[PDB]
Amino acid sequence: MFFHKKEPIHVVNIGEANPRFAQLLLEQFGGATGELSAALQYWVQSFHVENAGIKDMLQDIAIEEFSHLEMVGKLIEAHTKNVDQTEAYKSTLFAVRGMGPHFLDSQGNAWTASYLNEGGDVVRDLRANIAAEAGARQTYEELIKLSPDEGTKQTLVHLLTREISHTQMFMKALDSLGKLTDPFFGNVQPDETVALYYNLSSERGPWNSEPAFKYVANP
Amino acid sequence: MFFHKKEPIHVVNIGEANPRFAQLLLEQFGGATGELSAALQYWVQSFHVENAGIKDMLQDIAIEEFSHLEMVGKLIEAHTKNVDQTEAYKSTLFAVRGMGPHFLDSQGNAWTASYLNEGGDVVRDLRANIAAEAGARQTYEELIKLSPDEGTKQTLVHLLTREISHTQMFMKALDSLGKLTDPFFGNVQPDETVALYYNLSDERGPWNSEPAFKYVANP
Amino acid sequence: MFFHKKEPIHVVNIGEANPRFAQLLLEQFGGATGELSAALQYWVQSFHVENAGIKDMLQDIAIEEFSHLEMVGKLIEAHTKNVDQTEAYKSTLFAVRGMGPHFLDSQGNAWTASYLNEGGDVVRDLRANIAAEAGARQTYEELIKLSPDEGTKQTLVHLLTREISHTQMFMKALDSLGKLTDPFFGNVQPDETVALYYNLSSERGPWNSEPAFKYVANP
Amino acid sequence: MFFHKKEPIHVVNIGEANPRFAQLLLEQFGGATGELSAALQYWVQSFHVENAGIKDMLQDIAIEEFSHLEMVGKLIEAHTKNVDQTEAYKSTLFAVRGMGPHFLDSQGNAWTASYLNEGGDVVRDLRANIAAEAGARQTYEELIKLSPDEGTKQTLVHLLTREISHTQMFMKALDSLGKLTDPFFGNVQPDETVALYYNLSDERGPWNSEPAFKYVANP
Amino acid sequence: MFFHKKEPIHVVNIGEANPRFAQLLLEQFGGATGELSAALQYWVQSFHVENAGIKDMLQDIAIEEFSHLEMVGKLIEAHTKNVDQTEAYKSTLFAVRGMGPHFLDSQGNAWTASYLNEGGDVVRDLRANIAAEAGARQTYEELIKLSPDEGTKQTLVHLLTREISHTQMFMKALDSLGKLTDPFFGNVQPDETVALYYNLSSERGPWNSEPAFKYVANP
Amino acid sequence: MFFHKKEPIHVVNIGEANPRFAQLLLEQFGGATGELSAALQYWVQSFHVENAGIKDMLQDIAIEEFSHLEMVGKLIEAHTKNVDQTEAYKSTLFAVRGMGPHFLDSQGNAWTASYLNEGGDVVRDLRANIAAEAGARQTYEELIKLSPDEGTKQTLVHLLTREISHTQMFMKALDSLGKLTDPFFGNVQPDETVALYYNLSSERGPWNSEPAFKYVANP
Ligand SMILES: [Ca+2]
Ligand SMILES: [Ca+2]
Ligand SMILES: [Ca+2]
Ligand SMILES: [Ca+2]
Ligand SMILES: [Ca+2]
Ligand SMILES: [Ca+2]
Ligand SMILES: [Ca+2]
Ligand SMILES: [Ca+2]
Ligand SMILES: [Ca+2]
Ligand SMILES: [Ca+2]
Ligand SMILES: [Mn+2]
Ligand SMILES: [Mn+2]
Ligand SMILES: [Mn+2]
Ligand SMILES: [Mn+2]
Ligand SMILES: [Mn+2]
Ligand SMILES: [Mn+2]
Ligand SMILES: [Mn+2]
Ligand SMILES: [Mn+2]
Ligand SMILES: [Mn+2]
Ligand SMILES: [Mn+2]
Ligand SMILES: [Mn+2]
Ligand SMILES: [Mn+2]
Repeated sequence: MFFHKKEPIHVVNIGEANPRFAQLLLEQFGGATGELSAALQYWVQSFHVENAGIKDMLQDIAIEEFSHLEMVGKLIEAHTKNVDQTEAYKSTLFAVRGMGPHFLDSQGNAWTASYLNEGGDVVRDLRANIAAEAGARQTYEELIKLSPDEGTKQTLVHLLTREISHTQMFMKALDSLGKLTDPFFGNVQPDETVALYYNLSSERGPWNSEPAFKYVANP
Repeated sequence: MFFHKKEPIHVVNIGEANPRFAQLLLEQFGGATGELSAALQYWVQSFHVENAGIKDMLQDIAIEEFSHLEMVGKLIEAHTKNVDQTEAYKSTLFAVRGMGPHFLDSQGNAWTASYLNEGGDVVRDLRANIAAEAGARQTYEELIKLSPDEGTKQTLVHLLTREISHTQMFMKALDSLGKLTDPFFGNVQPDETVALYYNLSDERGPWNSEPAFKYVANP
Repeated sequence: MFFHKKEPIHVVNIGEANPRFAQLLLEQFGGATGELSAALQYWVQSFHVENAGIKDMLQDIAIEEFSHLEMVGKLIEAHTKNVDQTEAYKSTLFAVRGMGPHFLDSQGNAWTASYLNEGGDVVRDLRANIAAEAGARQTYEELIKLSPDEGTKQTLVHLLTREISHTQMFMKALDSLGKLTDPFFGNVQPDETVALYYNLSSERGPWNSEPAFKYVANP
Repeated sequence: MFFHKKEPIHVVNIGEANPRFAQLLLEQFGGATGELSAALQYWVQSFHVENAGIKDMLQDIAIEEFSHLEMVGKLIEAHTKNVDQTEAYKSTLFAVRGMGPHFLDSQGNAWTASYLNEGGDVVRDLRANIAAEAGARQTYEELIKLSPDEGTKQTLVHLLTREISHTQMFMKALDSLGKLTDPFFGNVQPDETVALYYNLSDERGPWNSEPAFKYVANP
Repeated sequence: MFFHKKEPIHVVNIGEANPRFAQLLLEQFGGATGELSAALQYWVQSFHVENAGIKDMLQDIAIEEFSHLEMVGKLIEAHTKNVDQTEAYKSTLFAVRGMGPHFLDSQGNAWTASYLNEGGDVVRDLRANIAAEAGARQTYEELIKLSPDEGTKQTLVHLLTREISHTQMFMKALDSLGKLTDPFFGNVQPDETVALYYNLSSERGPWNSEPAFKYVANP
Repeated sequence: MFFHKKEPIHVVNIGEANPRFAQLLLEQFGGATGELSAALQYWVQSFHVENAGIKDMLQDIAIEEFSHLEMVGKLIEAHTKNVDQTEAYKSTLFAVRGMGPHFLDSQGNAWTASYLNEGGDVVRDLRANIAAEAGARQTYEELIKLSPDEGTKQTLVHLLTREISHTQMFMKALDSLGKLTDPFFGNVQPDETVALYYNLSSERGPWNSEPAFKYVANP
């Protein structure tokens, strides 16, 4: 059951409204690595996660992401607030889509559920969640490097922080299953070619050397 | 440059043609967790990966996935050959689209680059590659349990096996950077709320408690 | 700020699990007229709705829809629970996508934000919300006509009920603005052709007759 | 059958060519609230609307929208003619896509039938048509305020005017069924929780209180 | 301007309703090779084709494609009407989407303008149209071989026949420009490699023999 | 099987980085007329083309299209590397998506298999390919006229030239089947209306004159 308290976790604080940046910020509202993606991925996973311990974790983190989503939407509201007659505004998608957040990315691409990565075994879900957090932190860094003022930059820092936090949670959820560094899961046992490496593009490293792999220099 | 030799990795060996299974098999041709996704994700990453070692690894694997894509395509061609009058065939999308593989999934959804997860830091790429590898293994397991004949099963088992192989390659690469189990990456320093968990939805675990998290029961 | 209490408003109650129907039910999870659509439309609208009275209404209804979304996801979980070896299951998308809800419709189409209808003046938002409720109720009726058991049929009846409720709320939100039956809004005054009707496909009614319109039988 | 005569409704009268505005104008050619959406939504409804009167109305309007689509297309052709060397033109999608209209929106998003809202009950269709009409009017207003010359503005004003006209036609049709202000439609009888409001997020209103709703302050 | 008389190019007649065939038939309505693709592509091209003769031809053909679209819709309508309770109907997407045509294909994929090939040069446009025609005729043939009855079969045969006609029109247009059998077009001068053929996959034919090509047997 | 050597068809050389041109260049990478469309379309066709000669030709060409794709990627890479701080770069989608090519077009649209035209008959396939080639050459020309420097211009000229080459290959293949100038193909016999031309829009040409057509001046 969903409840809602109106004010956000952190609080809206920006400088002069920056509509051009607000459009870049849509990437974390309606974009692939955005907050809607995280919130919906971890939540839809929880429905088929049998272990109550991890199902709870997914739901806690998911609900937090709904609050991050709320926050980003407020930054976008403020950065497109009372500036609809400026020329900076007129060069943004907000000029035709209206002020405020919209569930699209910075390129105007509507949010798709193809952004999501979930299903089957919990190992896939957790590994997909780790990847989604990596994408999230990445986009948050690029936006911080482009942030208009300081109040924005630090709200984005807090968000970027929580994704590093979440990354740990998922990493520890896997560790409890002993599947953190163990590449194998599922029920299908591998054949004899499992430790082979094919040099199909022609460099050496631990990914193609002993004791981990039998390197095949020329197929 | 690309080069192609006509012989596949493993020759196609199927029982009687099963066009309904052929449609399910499209999940690995034009599906989200499919071979085109793997091939394109790793290859597009190689254009912005600086480490010459890791870049080469991404290309080696990507080229293999193209060859996996070929095998999946040959399986689908075989299970839809000379059967366009059976009622099984007429209940598939192959009846209107034509025999052989197409870049759709099992639900007829056209492949979309929205499936891909890539960009920026190599830590993200490798983590995205590990997640992608999981979903590929998962989908392959489901197809294995639904396989129509033993020859088809073995070909799918080998394909699944290579995803296990690829997972290890990606882990060893991520581990060689010391970032396989280290949640932090990037340039943005974390703040004060890093090691805090919020009970926004009581099940507990290492993701939730000491020594890595301070539990907040009621926010 | 989002909070979550684990158990749903109503309670899971079905008969024998029906995976084929569960797929039809995805229409209200990840479909156009589904619960995610309503929840996200009314919520993203609230960010640019200036009137606090209506902004609150949108948020109340939106949060309720998140709980409807939770409910439908539980029906789908139950109707795909412990049936993964039946042949009914094997003919569904769940066979390859895994058990449990997924943010796609009954046709396997991923949820898109193009489903959403919002922006600009509150009159558009409310009229779009009325339309979204009409679509919602429609799909709920078709599913009720196809429901497997009685416990399902009545959970769907309660959902269909609340959408008729919501329809009223929006209809009364417009009435408070005096824009319920008044076709005009915005700031652009119409020209002289506003009351014309062009017979471009060649029947009469109030939509093309006096006193409302000047009918043009032949352009 | 369809018939086309080469002369548009209003001849194109623009100032100097403005290719940047031409891109914004694509919102009414290949955009969500655009003329193709209106034309196709109303037309596809006519195939399942039983009432011979309403069905004819949908076709009359749909054919007009096709003619509106033509005018928008002519506007876009005019504002992108013989200017492919100006730097304004080179900053638009017309530089790679070619001059003239294309079935994309102002962000380059290909038109998608996901824009359409239709199906089942005629009450839904008309309500979907009213909502669609609102978004069309809204987008037209924004384009009017951003128009490059007076001749372009007047053409857009007339187009906006017809959407006001169409809204009334749809209202009169919905009213003739007694369903313009009546929230109920369909065959499924409502249950016990029909007239109940939940304060899940205190602002009050006719949507929230007596005599139509029993307020639930804390669920 | 557009105009519409109510009877199709010719009477549509079917046997009993076959809703399962109607879903397949959606390919020619909201599918890639369907009538909407043909209509829109040729029409959108007319806005930038400078040859008044070829422009008119495109318009002539597009308007006929609209009439074909109406026919396909009416066939789909007839094959889905009054058969709600039948088990065949319940196995189709019409069960949840409603009776009659919808702008999607046989798989439930919403129609997208990405189906269209157009822009820039008339030679590109005309070649695209010949290709689109070939896809339409191909799809029609597959439907014809799946025909539920004879009345339907003869309608689809006529529609197929008209695509052959259009192909001849487009070829005559291409041939009037001298570009039907001459590959070169545009304003860019080719370099020294225009006659090279690379044997990158390992067969001979006119595509890699003298006089036309310098065959590179081993790159 | 697939194989990869590391150097392209020829050396890629540019001037200074022009990230704004690199975004335009994405059309030939992840765009509709791009190299991925060409590669995948011709390759996927090879799985169902029965003519061993034409099958091999399709494979030969597709593998070359892959090499072109690598080149386009490398051009995009060079034009986006080491220029993060520059204001031009910050105006591009690379600012949020990262340096280098991504499988999207100049508008940010993710690549989709809906760009592909294929299936059924080799004649349909070959005509589709001639059309795809025409789109590629057209796009290349627009990029060439927008070239940032001479090194880039000469690479795009070569790539354009190779499309002219492919067009000749596909034409020779079509001509070997006797279907280059003959519209008819497939297994369905046309009816009595194959030579009719309808003047539905109101010009004359070989597309509607004797000997080929019976012109219907007024339907
Ligand atoms: Ca290597
Ligand atoms: Ca489907
Ligand atoms: Ca908890
Ligand atoms: Ca009429
Ligand atoms: Ca864009
Ligand atoms: Ca409230
Ligand atoms: Ca789809
Ligand atoms: Ca060869
Ligand atoms: Ca898009
Ligand atoms: Ca004409
Ligand atoms: Mn977050
Ligand atoms: Mn997170
Ligand atoms: Mn693979
Ligand atoms: Mn793999
Ligand atoms: Mn609801
Ligand atoms: Mn509702
Ligand atoms: Mn209009
Ligand atoms: Mn209208
Ligand atoms: Mn046609
Ligand atoms: Mn045609
Ligand atoms: Mn090429
Ligand atoms: Mn080519």
